[PDB]
Amino acid sequence: VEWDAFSIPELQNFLTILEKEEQDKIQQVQKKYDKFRQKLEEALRE
Amino acid sequence: SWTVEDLQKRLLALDPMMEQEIEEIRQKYQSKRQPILDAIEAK
Repeated sequence: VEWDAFSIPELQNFLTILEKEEQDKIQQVQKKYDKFRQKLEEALRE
Repeated sequence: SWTVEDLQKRLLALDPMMEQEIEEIRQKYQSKRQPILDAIEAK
């Protein structure tokens, strides 16, 4: 991708898009660990 | 009794593992935004 072909506002928008994708990805991850944790906390509390 | 310790060890492993995945994610996404930042700065 030749990013220089895009205008400043287009490039800014791509950054906003990537920022939103990165947060979503981090959310997926926090959620995955939260489910591991609940199963663990159940076994422990027993 | 081994079990409770092992379970306990896994629980205490979660956040450190999770923070390490997240770090991997941020580096990945920084890598993806870097050539965009460069194009912005080179204009």
